[PDB]
Amino acid sequence: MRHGDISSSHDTVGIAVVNYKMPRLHTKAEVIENAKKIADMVVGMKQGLPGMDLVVFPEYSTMGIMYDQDEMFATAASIPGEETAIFAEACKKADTWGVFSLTGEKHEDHPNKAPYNTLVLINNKGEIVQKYRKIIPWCPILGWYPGDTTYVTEGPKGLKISLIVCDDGNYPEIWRDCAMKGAELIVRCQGYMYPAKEQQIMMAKAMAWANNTYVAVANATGFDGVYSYFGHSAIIGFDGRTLGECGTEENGIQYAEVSISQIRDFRKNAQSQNHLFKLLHRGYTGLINSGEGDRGVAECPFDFYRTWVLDAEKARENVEKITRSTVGTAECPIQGIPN
Amino acid sequence: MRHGDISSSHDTVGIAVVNYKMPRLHTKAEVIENAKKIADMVVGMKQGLPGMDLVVFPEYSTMGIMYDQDEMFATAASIPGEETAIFAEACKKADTWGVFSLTGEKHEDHPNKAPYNTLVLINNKGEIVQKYRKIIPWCPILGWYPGDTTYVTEGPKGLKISLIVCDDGNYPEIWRDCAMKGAELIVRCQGYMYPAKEQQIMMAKAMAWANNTYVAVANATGFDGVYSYFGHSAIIGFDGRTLGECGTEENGIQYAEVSISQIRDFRKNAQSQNHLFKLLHRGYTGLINSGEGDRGVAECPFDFYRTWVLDAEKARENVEKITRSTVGTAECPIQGIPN
Amino acid sequence: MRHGDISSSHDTVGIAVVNYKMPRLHTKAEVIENAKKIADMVVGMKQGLPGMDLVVFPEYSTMGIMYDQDEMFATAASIPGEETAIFAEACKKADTWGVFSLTGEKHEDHPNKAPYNTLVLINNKGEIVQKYRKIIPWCPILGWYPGDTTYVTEGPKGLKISLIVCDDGNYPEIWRDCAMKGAELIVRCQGYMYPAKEQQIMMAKAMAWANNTYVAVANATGFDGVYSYFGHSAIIGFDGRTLGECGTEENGIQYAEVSISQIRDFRKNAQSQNHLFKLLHRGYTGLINSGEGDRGVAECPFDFYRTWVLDAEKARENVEKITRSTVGTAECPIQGIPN
Amino acid sequence: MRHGDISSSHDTVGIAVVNYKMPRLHTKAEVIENAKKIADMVVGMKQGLPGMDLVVFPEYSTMGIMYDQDEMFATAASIPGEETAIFAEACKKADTWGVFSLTGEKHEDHPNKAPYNTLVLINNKGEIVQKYRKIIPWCPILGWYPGDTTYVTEGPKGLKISLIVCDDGNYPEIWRDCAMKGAELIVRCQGYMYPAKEQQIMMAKAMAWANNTYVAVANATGFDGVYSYFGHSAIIGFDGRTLGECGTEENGIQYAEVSISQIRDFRKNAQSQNHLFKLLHRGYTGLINSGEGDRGVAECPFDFYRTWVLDAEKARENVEKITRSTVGTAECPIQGIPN
Amino acid sequence: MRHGDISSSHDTVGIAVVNYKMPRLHTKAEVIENAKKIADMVVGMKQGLPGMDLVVFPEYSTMGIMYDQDEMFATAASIPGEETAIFAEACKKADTWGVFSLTGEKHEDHPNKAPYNTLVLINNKGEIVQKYRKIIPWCPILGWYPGDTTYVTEGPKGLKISLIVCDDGNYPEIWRDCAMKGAELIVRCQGYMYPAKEQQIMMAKAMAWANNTYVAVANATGFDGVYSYFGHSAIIGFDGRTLGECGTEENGIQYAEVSISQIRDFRKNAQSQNHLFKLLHRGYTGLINSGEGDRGVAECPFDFYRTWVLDAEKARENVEKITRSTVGTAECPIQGIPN
Amino acid sequence: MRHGDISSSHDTVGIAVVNYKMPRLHTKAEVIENAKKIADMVVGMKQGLPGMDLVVFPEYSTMGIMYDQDEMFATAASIPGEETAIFAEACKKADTWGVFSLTGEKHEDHPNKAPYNTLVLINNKGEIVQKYRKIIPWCPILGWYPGDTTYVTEGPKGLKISLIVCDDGNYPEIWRDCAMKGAELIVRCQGYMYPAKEQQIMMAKAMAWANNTYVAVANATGFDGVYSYFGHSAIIGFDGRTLGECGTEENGIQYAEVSISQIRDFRKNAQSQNHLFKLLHRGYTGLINSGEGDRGVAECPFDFYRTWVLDAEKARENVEKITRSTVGTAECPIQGIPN
Ligand SMILES: [Cl-]
Ligand SMILES: [Cl-]
Ligand SMILES: [Cl-]
Ligand SMILES: [Cl-]
Ligand SMILES: [Cl-]
Ligand SMILES: [Cl-]
Repeated sequence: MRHGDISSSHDTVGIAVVNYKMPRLHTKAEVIENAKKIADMVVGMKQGLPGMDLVVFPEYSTMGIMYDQDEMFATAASIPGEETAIFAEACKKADTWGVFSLTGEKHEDHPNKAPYNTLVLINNKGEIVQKYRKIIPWCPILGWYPGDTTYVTEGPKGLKISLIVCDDGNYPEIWRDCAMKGAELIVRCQGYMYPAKEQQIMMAKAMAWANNTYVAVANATGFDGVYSYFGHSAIIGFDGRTLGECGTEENGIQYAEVSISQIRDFRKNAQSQNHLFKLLHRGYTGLINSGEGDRGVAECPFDFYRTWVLDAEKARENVEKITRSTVGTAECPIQGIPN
Repeated sequence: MRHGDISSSHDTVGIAVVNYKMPRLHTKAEVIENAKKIADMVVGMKQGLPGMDLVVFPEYSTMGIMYDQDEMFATAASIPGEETAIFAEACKKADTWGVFSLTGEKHEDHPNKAPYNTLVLINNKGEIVQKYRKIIPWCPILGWYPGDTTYVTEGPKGLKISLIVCDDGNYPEIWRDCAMKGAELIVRCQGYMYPAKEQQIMMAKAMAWANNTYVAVANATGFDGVYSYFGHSAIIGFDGRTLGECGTEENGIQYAEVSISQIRDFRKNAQSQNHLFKLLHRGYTGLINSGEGDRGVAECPFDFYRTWVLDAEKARENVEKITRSTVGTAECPIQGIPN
Repeated sequence: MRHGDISSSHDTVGIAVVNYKMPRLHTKAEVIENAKKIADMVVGMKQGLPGMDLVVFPEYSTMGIMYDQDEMFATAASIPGEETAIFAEACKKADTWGVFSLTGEKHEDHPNKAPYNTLVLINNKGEIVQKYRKIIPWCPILGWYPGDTTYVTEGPKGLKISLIVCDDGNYPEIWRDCAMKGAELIVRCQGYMYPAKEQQIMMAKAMAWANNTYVAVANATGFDGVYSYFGHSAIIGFDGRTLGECGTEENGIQYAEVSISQIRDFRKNAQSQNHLFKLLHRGYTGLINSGEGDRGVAECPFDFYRTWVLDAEKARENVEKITRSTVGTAECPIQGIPN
Repeated sequence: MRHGDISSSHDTVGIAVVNYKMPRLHTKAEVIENAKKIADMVVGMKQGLPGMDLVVFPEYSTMGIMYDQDEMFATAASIPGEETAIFAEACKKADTWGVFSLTGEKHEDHPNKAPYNTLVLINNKGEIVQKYRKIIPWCPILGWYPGDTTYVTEGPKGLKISLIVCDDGNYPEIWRDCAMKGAELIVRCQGYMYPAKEQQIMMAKAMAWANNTYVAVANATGFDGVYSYFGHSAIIGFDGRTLGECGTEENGIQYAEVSISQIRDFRKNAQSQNHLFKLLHRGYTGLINSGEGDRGVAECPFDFYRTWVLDAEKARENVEKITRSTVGTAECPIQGIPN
Repeated sequence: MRHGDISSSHDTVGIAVVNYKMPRLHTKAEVIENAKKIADMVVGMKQGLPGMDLVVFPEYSTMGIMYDQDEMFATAASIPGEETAIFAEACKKADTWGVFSLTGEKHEDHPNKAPYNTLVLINNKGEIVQKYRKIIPWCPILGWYPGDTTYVTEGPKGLKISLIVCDDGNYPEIWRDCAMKGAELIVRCQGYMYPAKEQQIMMAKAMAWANNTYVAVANATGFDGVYSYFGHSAIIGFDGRTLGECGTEENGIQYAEVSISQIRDFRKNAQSQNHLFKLLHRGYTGLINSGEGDRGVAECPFDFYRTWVLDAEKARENVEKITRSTVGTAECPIQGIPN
Repeated sequence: MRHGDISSSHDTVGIAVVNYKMPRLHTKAEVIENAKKIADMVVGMKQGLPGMDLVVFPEYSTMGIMYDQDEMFATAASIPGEETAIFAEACKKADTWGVFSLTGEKHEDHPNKAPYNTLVLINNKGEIVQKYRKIIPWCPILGWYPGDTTYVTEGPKGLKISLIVCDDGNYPEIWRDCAMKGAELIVRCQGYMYPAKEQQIMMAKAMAWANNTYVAVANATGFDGVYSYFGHSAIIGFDGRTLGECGTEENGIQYAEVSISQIRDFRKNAQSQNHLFKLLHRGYTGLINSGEGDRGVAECPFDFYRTWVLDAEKARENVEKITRSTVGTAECPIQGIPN
């Protein structure tokens, strides 16, 4: 967990995040060509950053956003596929792992159902070792099919990695779920448009802190005809302190080294702010001192989570009373979203 | 949700938070005397802040921290009790609601079990309308008995309020639980010692954002013989933007007006960042466009929460593999905490 | 007054400001083509921002700055004219109001006198409902003819709007004049070049505060051969708090919702910082308590304003004693500016 | 205009501002005693700050706020008087000028009318050379009689000084009036209570910028039984850049040197941001280039100021339509303020 | 190098810095009593911070500043002495090392020569293991005798420590000298008065960065009759990033853990920003590629340092041409300083 | 030392720094063409900035970085040469001095040895008046030959100027050396790639402060195939306060006026923070008061500098014990760098 150098050591994983300029594309050939610009960018960056072990690109960075449904279906990728092969070759040539975005990934029932929004982790041998499909799409505007699972994978030098996408990160539950599965780095790939700039920068830091985990964020830049993307790609320590952060600049890069031993030492030895530990041993000093065992309490005291797990439909109904009953609102109508 | 004025309107609740100087006390009489200084402070503040409807004091602000176990047991309060009556009279005289700290509140099995760490909400008639016992004590150092329940209560002008204490706030689950029960303001009362200053200031904003809720934080100041407390009491909008924030100054005050209609309008009409709504309707545009109903998906996709609710002991065991097996660590031993 | 979402409600006006890349143009045809890129940008933005009711572009965003006098005269627009018609069609198609820049607008005595520097407000039916000519040109460098009047117009959902241009905003008098005419949003369109970046960002916030008014600022970006423009387009609450702010990025966008009811409630019910009210009822508590009526004092106690209104030439003479007597200075001479 | 050193030169005036802890006093004797603590503080500060030429104390720093009307009348000062003599002796002994607060200053019709809220500038010979009575009292809460005039006085080393008080500074008109009378330093003495902290810090900088003038602010600290005061005393350059700023600390001090030659050079030679000059020569390049003289335009184009000067009652009536008709509001009633 | 927790591990040294309130003292007995308040504070802090291995107090924190020469001579300490014994006992009882200030330390020719300004490092057995006398006193105002040597000592867990005092830190040479002697933590103890607040906070970070070293700063707070002290005690990583920082609050505390292995790994493996290494191997890639050996260049290319070492009097003469010839200046005269 | 205006006076030097977009070039013709774009940019900027006396471009701004050794050798410049003549003509036409980058400058033994990395200062007559070759190349990645000398030259209006390059600035020694030779402005030209953004911005301010000197920094922007450059070109006062700073934007410009008389007044009259003076008169008040002369002490008390000057090889050996023995590290190997 240290920032400023271009090197990395046997204890540290050199992570680069890219403020990749959002493409405005329409055909399969254009996608392939942009895939190759990414590949070239990986190989070039490696020459300047000899310590780079992991390079991260934004959500949508391969296809752009395919606003047109037909173009969406026509460019949807197979995984593995030609785009992933282009990326795999760059990771091999540059001896780095990478995180890349396929939007869309063909549904099992393509073209009858919406594609997924997917990330892949590719290792330095070129193999796909995690495939993550976005669990919470950025509705209403965006129409991908929801995924249903998080993953943790052994990454470079053994660092445990989970991937999440953009809007997923707004929900503390997903970062918790990944850290509780043992993630040591959560990578959040986004195509995060203005308005919500200061709140997203803050949310990555607050989630790093709350879950005692390293966080890397790669966010898109530029204007694509519809949205403008605010950059601020960043790498954050497990103590919630920023390592380095880009500004809004197109094809900005940040680079930091995260220590494997530091996060393991901390998760073993921290006490007051060992949040993963504390959550499942509540009140331990109190119970010891009251003669009731030395484990604290583990039981979940939060009715919302008890209800959500037992009766998802009742949790939904409860939220609808606080918010609204239909996915759309007549005060700000959107075509194909009912109100 | 607006800051700068000392007034309040029929739509807005005037909230004051107090950077109360941490007391260093030892006897019941000293506690009573300090209770009366708080009462006087409420009545004085009301003369300068005619819009104040809710005043908030820090965790420990009535007793200080009773580091000595015997003094702890000897000063533990009854609720209702003499301290609460002193506070109630101030709220009546000043025509304000208030939030006050009793640390400890006698256990049902006093003095055989550790006291609770408790907050009360008192209305402007002087009645106790919520009593909250801290669910996650700041172990290892602090030895209160854990509570087990959150609450939502109708507050001034109908604003829905939940109370949480200090270390509770480090855990996104509790803010979620309160907002999902319908809280519109979460009040976090703390005696938050250095070191973790910048991370706690940030966590309140990030939780306001993530849960679309107003947040008020009152934190202690000064040095009490053991800890120094960093202040930065604050009131935050439901959009994650700070309304006003104190510095580290002793007996600093901040004051802001929060709109009842604004938060209700937003929870009804917001779309992209209606996080309470979205969490329980995932992928709605995707499913509509794939011919699968117009509700999105509600089911909980996060294994950690499924496990925690079904098998708390397995969740505990899983965390212990990532962290450590005993509540204490031999690398930083603490008396009465095993390792 | 809330930030983060892409929606708007019946109470809120969705405002988008654009960090539009400064064009470098020379002919009428080039102007028309760039007018059409703006039009396309409006229509695209609306697809991503369903709540947008008002879109704002920078000063000079249609023509760029015409540094060459002949090109200036040759591209000067008629209002209404072909450029305004292009904009009007976009506002209709996207169902939004907009603010656009014509620099220059032909003088009544074109081409014998310098053109105006003008803004138009176009409604969602495509009609021009306010035309504002810049009252204080950015002399010495820029050579437009000065306008002489501010305006207030009913805007989207009834929000009252006034327009001002760049250098105008450096003068607190103009923001006051607009707010005192009843403006609820002042829109400041600028092509604000480096150096003065931090002072202009601050001045918009301080004027929002001082005049209890919403402010939107759209500022240009990029380098145009002469100047570099620093962006930081922003939307600010009437309490002086930023809603959202761009960085320096080309074609950045910010978006925020401003509440109609919130600003009306405040102007009716605020007391200590009701600055519009207070300025014309000075010392009201003092006079009441001294037996002298319950209105305070309204009379203007400031000699400068009394003099400026009665004897503009004497005010000028007075300033020249404090500054200098000629428009130019021999220590930094500029061609055609005498010293 | 330079910060960091404790020295001053023949070109620079050494200014110290004091975050003076707000007193809580009740009798004339207590006032006298606190006057003497201020005097001692001046003399001590001079030993550490050999360059100090001007020392500034907050509004209310001599009496505190006399919330009780009888105590108000009983402690009201004569000017000159015993309190001023105590201050005068310190300025002589320390060879410094100073700015001190008398709240109240007996009305000409004492005790039949409310006292003024007054500042004095005392020179290094001990003579009172400016007496300023607050033009805009902080109504509703505070009940002083309004003054009606600003002043400019020759200060240390010839630096021209004007004094203003707290709430006055919220109104850009007063800073303009002072600068247009030739002020080179405006001193703002305040007892500025929370809430409005960030807006007041910003307003001093924005007024320094807008009026091309040095600004010094001394603000009170601590809690006085009613209000908490937020400090942040500061000295600001004429270019709007902070020289140095205190935090919220009790009896904090800041010290900076302001250059006499720098501000005179600037007011003579600045061009684009010579705001005092520009306001009264609008459109000069435009008129020259349109064949209409080389002076620009001086006439006041702002209807609000024309109306306020000609018909103060009509300006009042106009504001009341935008705000409210009575000084008080029934939604937040205050005793003795009608609604 | 991680912040937020109260623990420490076998790899990390728990450092606490104290914003100690500046005493205003006059006799030996008062000094002894304040020495005992420090001792009590160490022991109390240890109960809240079980990981604390090193506690740091500000310059002057034991005596205050003895402005009166006779009181200076009368309270000057012997080292070892009664004050050091009081501190030693606290370090033993709390099992911590500490850094304490003796101002003055009797000169070898006491009372015929000015005392030193001295820091001691005391280990957890109570032994004094480093004594540092300030090399660059804060002239003109302060009159201590200059020391002439820096030191590096093995500290807790083997972390190498050097001590420096206040004004010393303004000079990059001293931090370099300590790091080049092998220091891994430089501790800067200060009684750093306003004005220069933002520049000193920045200088500690910039020196941490430039010398690849951990830095801890303890600075005094409050007002002592002469000066006000601005706090902002801090602990900084070797990468220049702040771990934690106090505000201006009296008796504020910060606490952070610095890793022994992290700084050793970095000094061994960093490349682009291994500044200690690079300075003495300049141009290594260039020389290798030009066929001239693989060591780069070590020779000192800076004439100032060559001159200062060879001919200190010529270096002095050279500086006097750029600045002034006498220690005092007639434009700001100070008694006993000639001009 | 003042910011905001586009003018300059007989006392002030108008400095512009350029966030020049890093070129990606391969041949001599491409270099010449880009040289001409710089020339055009100088002439255009002058039309908008009539006060500009000095314009500064980043390191590498003429050639880009020539990553390929053959292209490096093929484009290496002669000085004077065709590129310098292109720049000289622009400085004449625009009546400005300028700072330009030649990377590489042919070695005396070209093409047998690596080129230098060089800056030139060109006056407003077009003459080269300083040529500086980088003393500390950014090894390992970059392979220029090291220079060995700093220079001070009379600049516009007599302001004394020294030039330094990028990585040089990480070493406080070089800024000291220049200021001690009499530099009043140090110009740092960089092609400073991410990661180290916040540390470099801070280092320029801290060096301005520590050496009582004006600083101008021009840094590159964009992505060049290998690195991304972070901009933040800036001009800083001698008191360490930023005048103006760019963001990350491509071809951003900042402009500020630095006063000749202000820095001379300060270096003559400052006392507590006259760091150039103090370093060579240590302990002056102490010695005077101890009867030992009125000059303080000049001798160098820092063993590292004594050793480095006397025995560079021993200084090297000493550093290698703290860091490592070879220029390369096997944990992060780089081709042609041994380990
Ligand atoms: Cl999505
Ligand atoms: Cl607790
Ligand atoms: Cl203009
Ligand atoms: Cl008042
Ligand atoms: Cl000293
Ligand atoms: Cl280099």
